[PDB]
Amino acid sequence: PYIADCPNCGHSRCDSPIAIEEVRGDAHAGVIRIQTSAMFGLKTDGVDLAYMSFMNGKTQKSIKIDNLHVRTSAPCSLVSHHGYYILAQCPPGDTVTVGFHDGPNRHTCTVAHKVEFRPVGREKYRHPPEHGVELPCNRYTHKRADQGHYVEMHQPGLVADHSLLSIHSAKVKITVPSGAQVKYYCKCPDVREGITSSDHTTTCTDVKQCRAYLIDNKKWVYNSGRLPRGEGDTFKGKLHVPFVPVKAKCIATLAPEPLVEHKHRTLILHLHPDHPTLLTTRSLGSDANPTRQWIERPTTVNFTVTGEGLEYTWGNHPPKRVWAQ
Amino acid sequence: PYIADCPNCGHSRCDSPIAIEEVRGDAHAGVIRIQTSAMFGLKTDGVDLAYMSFMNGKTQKSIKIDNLHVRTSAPCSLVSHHGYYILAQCPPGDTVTVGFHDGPNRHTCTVAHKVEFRPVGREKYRHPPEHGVELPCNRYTHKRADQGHYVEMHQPGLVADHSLLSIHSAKVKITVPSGAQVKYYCKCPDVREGITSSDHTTTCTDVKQCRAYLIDNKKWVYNSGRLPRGEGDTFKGKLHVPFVPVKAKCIATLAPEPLVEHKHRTLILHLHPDHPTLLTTRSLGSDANPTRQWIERPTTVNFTVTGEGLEYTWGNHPPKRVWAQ
Amino acid sequence: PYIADCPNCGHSRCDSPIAIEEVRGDAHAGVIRIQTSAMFGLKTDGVDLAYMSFMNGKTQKSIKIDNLHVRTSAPCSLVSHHGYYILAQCPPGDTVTVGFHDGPNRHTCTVAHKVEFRPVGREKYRHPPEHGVELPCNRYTHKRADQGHYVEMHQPGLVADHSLLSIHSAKVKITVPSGAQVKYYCKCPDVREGITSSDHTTTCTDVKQCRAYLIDNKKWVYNSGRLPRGEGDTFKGKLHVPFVPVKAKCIATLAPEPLVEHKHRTLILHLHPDHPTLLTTRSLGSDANPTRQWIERPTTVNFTVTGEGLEYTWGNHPPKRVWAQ
Amino acid sequence: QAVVTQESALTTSPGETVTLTCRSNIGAVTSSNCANWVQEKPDHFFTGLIGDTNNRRSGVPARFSGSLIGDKAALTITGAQTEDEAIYFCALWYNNLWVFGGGTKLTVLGQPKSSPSVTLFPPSSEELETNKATLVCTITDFYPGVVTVDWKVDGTPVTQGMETTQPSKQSNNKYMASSYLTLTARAWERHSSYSCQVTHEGHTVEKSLSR
Amino acid sequence: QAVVTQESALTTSPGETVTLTCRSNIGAVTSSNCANWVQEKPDHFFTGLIGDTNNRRSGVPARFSGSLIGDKAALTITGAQTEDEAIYFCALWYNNLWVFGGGTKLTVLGQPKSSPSVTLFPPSSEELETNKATLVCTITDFYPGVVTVDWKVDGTPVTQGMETTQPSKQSNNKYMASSYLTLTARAWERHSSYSCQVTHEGHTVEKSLSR
Amino acid sequence: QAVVTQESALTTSPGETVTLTCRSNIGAVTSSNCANWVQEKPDHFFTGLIGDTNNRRSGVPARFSGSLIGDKAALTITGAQTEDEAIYFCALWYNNLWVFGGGTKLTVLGQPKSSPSVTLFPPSSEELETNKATLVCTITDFYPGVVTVDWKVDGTPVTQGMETTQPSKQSNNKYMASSYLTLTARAWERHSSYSCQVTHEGHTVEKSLSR
Amino acid sequence: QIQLVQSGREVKNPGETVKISCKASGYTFTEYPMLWVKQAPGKGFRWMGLIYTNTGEPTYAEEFKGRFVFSLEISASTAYLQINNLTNEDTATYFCVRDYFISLDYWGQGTTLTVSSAKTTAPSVYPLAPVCGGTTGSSVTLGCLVKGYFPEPVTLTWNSGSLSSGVHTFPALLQSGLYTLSSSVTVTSNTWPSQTITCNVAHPASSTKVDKKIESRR
Amino acid sequence: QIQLVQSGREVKNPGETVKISCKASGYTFTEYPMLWVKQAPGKGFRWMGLIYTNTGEPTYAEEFKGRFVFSLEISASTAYLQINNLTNEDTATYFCVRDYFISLDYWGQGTTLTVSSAKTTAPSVYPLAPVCGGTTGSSVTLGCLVKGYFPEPVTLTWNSGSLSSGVHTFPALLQSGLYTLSSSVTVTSNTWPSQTITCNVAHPASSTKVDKKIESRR
Repeated sequence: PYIADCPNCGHSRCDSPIAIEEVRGDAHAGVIRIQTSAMFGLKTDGVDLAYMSFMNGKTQKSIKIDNLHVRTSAPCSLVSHHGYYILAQCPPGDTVTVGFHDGPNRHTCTVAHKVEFRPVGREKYRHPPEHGVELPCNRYTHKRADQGHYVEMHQPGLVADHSLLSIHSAKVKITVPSGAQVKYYCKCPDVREGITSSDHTTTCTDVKQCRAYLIDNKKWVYNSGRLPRGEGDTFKGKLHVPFVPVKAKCIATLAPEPLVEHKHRTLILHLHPDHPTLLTTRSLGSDANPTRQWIERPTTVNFTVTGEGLEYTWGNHPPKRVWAQ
Repeated sequence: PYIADCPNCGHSRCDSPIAIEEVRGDAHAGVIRIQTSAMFGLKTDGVDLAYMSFMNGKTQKSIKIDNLHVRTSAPCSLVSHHGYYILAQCPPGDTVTVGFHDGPNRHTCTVAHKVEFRPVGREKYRHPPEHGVELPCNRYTHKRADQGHYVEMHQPGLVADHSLLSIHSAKVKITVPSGAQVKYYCKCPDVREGITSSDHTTTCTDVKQCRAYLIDNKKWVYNSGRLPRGEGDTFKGKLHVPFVPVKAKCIATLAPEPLVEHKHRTLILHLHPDHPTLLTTRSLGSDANPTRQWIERPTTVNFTVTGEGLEYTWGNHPPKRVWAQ
Repeated sequence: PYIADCPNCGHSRCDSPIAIEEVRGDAHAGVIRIQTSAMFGLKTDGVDLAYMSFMNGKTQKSIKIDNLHVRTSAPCSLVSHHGYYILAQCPPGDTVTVGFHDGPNRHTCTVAHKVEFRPVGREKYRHPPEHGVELPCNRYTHKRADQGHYVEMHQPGLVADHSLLSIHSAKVKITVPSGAQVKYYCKCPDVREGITSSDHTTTCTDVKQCRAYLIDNKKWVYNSGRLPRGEGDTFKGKLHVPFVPVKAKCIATLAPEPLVEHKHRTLILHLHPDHPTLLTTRSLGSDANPTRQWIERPTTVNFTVTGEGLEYTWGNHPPKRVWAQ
Repeated sequence: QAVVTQESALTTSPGETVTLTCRSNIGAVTSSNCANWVQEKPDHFFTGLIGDTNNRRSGVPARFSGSLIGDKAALTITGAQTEDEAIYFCALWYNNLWVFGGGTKLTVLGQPKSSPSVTLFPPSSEELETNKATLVCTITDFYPGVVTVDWKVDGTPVTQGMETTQPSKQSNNKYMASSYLTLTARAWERHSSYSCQVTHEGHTVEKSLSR
Repeated sequence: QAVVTQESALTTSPGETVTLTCRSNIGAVTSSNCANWVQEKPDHFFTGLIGDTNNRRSGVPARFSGSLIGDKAALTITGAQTEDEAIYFCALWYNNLWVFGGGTKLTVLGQPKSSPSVTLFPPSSEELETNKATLVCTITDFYPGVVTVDWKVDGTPVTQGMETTQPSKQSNNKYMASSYLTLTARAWERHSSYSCQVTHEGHTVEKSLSR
Repeated sequence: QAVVTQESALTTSPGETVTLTCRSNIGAVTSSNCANWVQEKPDHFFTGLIGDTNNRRSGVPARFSGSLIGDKAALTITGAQTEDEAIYFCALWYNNLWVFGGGTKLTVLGQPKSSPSVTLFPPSSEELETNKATLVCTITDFYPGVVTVDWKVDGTPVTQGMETTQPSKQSNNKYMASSYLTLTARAWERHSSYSCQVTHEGHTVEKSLSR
Repeated sequence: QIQLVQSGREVKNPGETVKISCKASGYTFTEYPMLWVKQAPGKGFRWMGLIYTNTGEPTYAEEFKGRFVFSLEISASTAYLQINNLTNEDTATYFCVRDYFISLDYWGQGTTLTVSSAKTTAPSVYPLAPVCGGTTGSSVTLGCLVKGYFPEPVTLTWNSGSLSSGVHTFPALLQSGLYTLSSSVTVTSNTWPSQTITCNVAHPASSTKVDKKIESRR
Repeated sequence: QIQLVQSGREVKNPGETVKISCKASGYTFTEYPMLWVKQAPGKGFRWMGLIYTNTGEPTYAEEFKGRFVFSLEISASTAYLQINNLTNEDTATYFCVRDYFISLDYWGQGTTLTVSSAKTTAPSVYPLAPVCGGTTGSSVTLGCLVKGYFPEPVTLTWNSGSLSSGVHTFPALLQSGLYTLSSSVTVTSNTWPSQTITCNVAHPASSTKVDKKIESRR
């Protein structure tokens, strides 16, 4: 579970494990795929997707997911998590605002991202309905058995941990997690690399002038922009994405039927939608003479139909056609 | 407590007991009257409106209301429940989104419905204030002692319950709730009606080709569109509605006073509202020459007042009048 | 912790201790400074800002802050509390809606107030981002060590408490909190001032025709409009405000860079913002010929640049300049 | 037409956590079965503990909680006490009637042993006026509740004439029992030494009368 | 000018739930009365339990909770313990002063009985040098806390000369008391057998000296 | 390369609240040290109580809770019980290895005293066929767990030949021990009275054999 | 608070009818109906049905539809069980019970019926005083032997019921076609024979009431 | 943590004045004022007033406005009660108490005053050793008799207070115009008379201190 710098972490820029990168309000189904720097899913070892492992300290905390909250302008709905990554059904929102509850603390993370949800169709809803026609939307999956893409996930760079740099009663005293690789020296001249167990520091004294580092590359990370490079190498760790964008047919929009009214080679149409509906036509002469107008306000319109025919498209309701001799 | 098919029940179309029908964002007071298919109120038997009976299984669960949530674009405020029906003060919202918390599960239900709250008045607020004039809004009651209308509530049709169709070690085995009427046969030829205690099935074997039905018409239901008809009869069960729309005087709107400025037979009016305010006038000559314009942006306007008089309507603030000789 | 009359206290006008006055959505940083009539902060006596003292009864209740909720159109984020006063990061909202949870009851308070958050800059965002330039916004502090202003806070007037007016088995019986000053008489003729311990009432009998008053001016209050005057005097109690508006440099806005395109003494500019951006220019001739237009929709624009130069202001992005010979 | 099944007997010690279960023969138990738990203390003393699966009757200690575990209703006693030793019955609702389980006898460690209090009374004289004599041996306050009563007329184990009741539970949760030896006015006057011997948790108590 | 009233005495058994109440003579008790509950154990030992109606002092077991029930302040002991046997006082605030209730003596079943430990001492010799002799009979660690002390000089019940203190509660919650029999140097030398007899929960203990 | 320190021994009474602490020599203990608490009952019996500072293992009574108090990990027993008398060890994680504390011996008031059950056996005959004789004195079920065993051959305190094990804790939490007196087939046949004397919480128990 | 107190136990020969009352206290009768449960000697607990104390409609368990009839003296908060044409295998104990909280919350004391053929024999009440010699302890145990009656029940009190502490009443047992019962009472040695101690016995079936004072043997 | 330890108990003849100290420990004196409560022998508990340990202003209960005066040695965390022109009906125990948590959270030990006319008599301290013969058990009980003193109080310790376990000190009682007190101590039979056991008695009113070693009678 990677940890990075959340931008407006409740107060201001903290370093949250759930630091939000790559917000994708690019689908249609009310859904956003998000990456936390935290890797929830199974535990550290082997069990139960519905548990929760973020970083506390240098360490993980692979425990229950109890009170996740993604949210935006309104509280979102989770869809599924896998890896670093969560899918959640959100409404539109100027921002994105994520957070669980460990239990002692709220411990959330928030971010800017322009979000919208147009459904696919000539109706510009704000939200998916219960009914209407199905038609080919873009949307992310529920599932994990997924390989359609993979993002590079090589090592972490080092990280700071000044909990290490204690004092040896006059000298600044570094320690190690588990024998991990601590990269160490101070502004003064003393040990210059640091690949060690718990060292002391002969020369410097102040904690604030030393290299508290953790080369702990036993587990790779996501290659966040808010990661410091592991300077050594491009280690392996090519790793999939679960939530591929797929060609789901969203349960989708439909605009109320029109009121057809006859006139001489002319369609008066008293019209009354639910939401802004893009109407358009095609006078089937080799003179096309089409028309487009989003209609949200109910409006009686007109169409000079010709002899050979016109067609009529009340939103994603199917196209009509008309003989006006 | 009826159970029907919620349309976007967290994931997708579940069958929630709180399946939302008949959303009514038709009043003014920030209020919506809703019908769940669930009948909260008293328990199964006799006590305490503030308890909570939905259907779990074929069975009720008449327990506490602890964590109801109606919500929309924002979380609503409950007003009162009675029967199948709840009143709740909501803001505007493209949708309506309802849900309690049983305790082990969220178990919510959500729906599309165009909601708005215009207050009555020439001010187009988004929300009721603390002050302003009172005037005759439309609104639903708090109370239950109500008979002003009644909706038909006859029986339920059957329902599926394949928990019944167990296996008699080689044959598919139906049982009964309490001696209820189970309507049974399979694709093969065996018992053809089913009005029985726990039967077996001589002929068919597969659970997936049999009639797991529950004619359990000891308690009527609401006549939801998401109900299957009880084919036998229009049984009795005419049943009231609590939340009648009544002629409450909402605590209501008021727009800031105008800045009256004199000119020669002309009212300059530097004007500065809180919200979009429909201003309008009536030049009291037999030439009416009225004007209408919603004003939300502060605007210095003008009015060619005549000799005999004009009147002036700063929102639902009372109408003024003016001698311009 | 003062108690006043909340306007739409869940149901309607209650008397909440957290009665909201002086909403100030006048800064830029997503923040509002609010005054509850309740004085949270330290306890009654001496400890821990993060505890919670409102009025229950005539009495305080100095306990934990556990589940505060300020909110608007969305749930806000607390920033800090001090005294009667809380700072909280909110989004825009037609209203303001505040409330904690004592534990047995929700016990909230809500109010009307027009809120917005323009960030300082020619970009009209709806929300502060993670990045962009810093520039001089107006904003309130986190802190308490604050004297930049002080509001008058003299005594409370009396308050009603008909829990006092019990019955002495035939006569209406007043009591006292702790020897506090109870101001008493009834419509009938009996004791006419009331500065006493627990009195009886010789003359009247009905609780509903007597003066249940509490002159309990051992602790001053905020001078809310929803306070009854302490008729005696302007007692002392000049008391600071914590949350002064200060000249913080908000982490602030930035609009995506323009696409500069050359023409003959003419800047075509295909342009594509994130949010509505006020663009403007100054043809540096003594003929200024400036232009202003908020741009939210991407637009290819044009500028007849002169010989001597023009300047160009893509939002709060710094001003550009151009030689068009 | 449904069979509720419960453990037969469970033994625990004061301070432990013990779980009793209630199984339905028709399928998993669910919240629509409104599992009820009832306790029977000695003397045909019934009290309701839990109802509607997990609602604790008022005035029932909190050490008692109900729930559904797997496909059955369960009662957990958290910190069982000596006072909890009784028979627990579960009841399940089935759309139109109630079905009770067989009950679980629960035994909880506690109540230090207590020796019996034995008293032997002579035939009263108004009764010797009937040409009858009945020696009553009363034994009370003993725990564990199991005793052996043996009568001995003149040194000789009587073997016919005696009747001993079954230990009955007193209120304090100790037991009692009485034994009767009926003679004739005459058998009475014949023999000379009567004795009621009570054996309890290894010690013996002999109470003798002398005519 | 207000009178707080409390139950006089309440008796419960270990493990039970017991409620003590505090009533005000002026009206219902409310949160602005800041009900306080104080406990007095033997030895003039005071501790505060609850304050401001329901705030439990720190280090007071959780079995103790306060609340307002009806129009009065209440203290509930949930799982009363033997250790809770004491006097509980409630206090109510009345705008300017505090009024204490009369206190409730609470008795909780427990502490198995304990026989007294009796010792009789002879007049010391430095004291016989004063022409005085005082036999001290000390009795400690007895429970229940009630005894009868009888002195017997030379076989004869002394009836004048003795003084017996009142049982005083020791720390372990058992009691103590001492009795004095003052003679003269001379009365001393006269009689020959002194004996202090202590009667406690039916058994007798006689401690005799021999001059 | 870190030293966890714990209180050495703590004594409490049934019903009290007691806190054990765990200090790290390198700095404050934090949640990344994942404090663990383990209990050792007699017989090399280990169970885990708390892990990751405050996660209670399943089936560990709720009277046990862990937390960080100040700069150290703490274990609180709320309502300590007699059964809680054992050794509690804390463990702290240090990025790559675990360091255990020295453990705290906790003593809880309870378990009324119990006298020993002493038995002396004679040398068996198959063993007298080896030209050897060993008198075994077994002592079980005693508490407190401290005894004195003295042997006396023919009236005379043996002083060489005996071996007495160290009191070992039985399951019920009482103790046991046995003492051996080895003679020769011959020493056996010589002397005539053997006796094993066990002294426990002031009373003495002598078990003698007669050849 | 809630007390459901039931009638006392009857004896009835086969064929007879019995009306068992259940008098309710502490609740409003009308909002809580009554469960009638049969706990048969060996067999365990069984639901006999439920009566809507509001409307008055009874539900019978199928095992009980027929000879069993529930009714209520609404007015007095009583529910009643009537078993007509008593069958010998109806000996058992019947409990009334309050249905509330999605189950049953309070149970009554029970009324035990013993269906059994037999005439009516009044009991002989005999005082049980201690042995003729000594009997010196801190306390003293007296007794009362109620011998040879039919049918059940008999009631027994000590000093009109004012002496209940330290009493052991022993369940009646059938011996040679008749019931025999006994009771002991223990008091301090100062109480008796200083103060009078009296055994009070009633046998309703024979209209027999006997007060027997325990007298010293000499 | 918080300890309020009070002065010892005084004797004073009518008319005198007394200053009772209350030394506070564990809290910051200044943020918690002091309650003075009178628990009169029979009557129960009564609030005497409260002192603002910050400003120094006292509140008196009306019953106590007059002869009673609260003050504080701020500097030493002491609060004091002074009762002037002592009336005989002021014998009782006075407790200091901390006002906190909307009530009182800690109470002191109490200082008991016995207003009573009488001269000054020093006590006679007598050793109480076991009977001349035998006395063989696992333990042994010694005693100390403090006879005939006035006024109260006396203090008594065993071995300068290092021997406190197994001690029973018996409250002083008035007999023939003088107080008499006694104490027992129980130790293992190996301790005494092997190791010295000494009774330590002080009578402040007479400046009497007596150390009496318990010696064997032979």
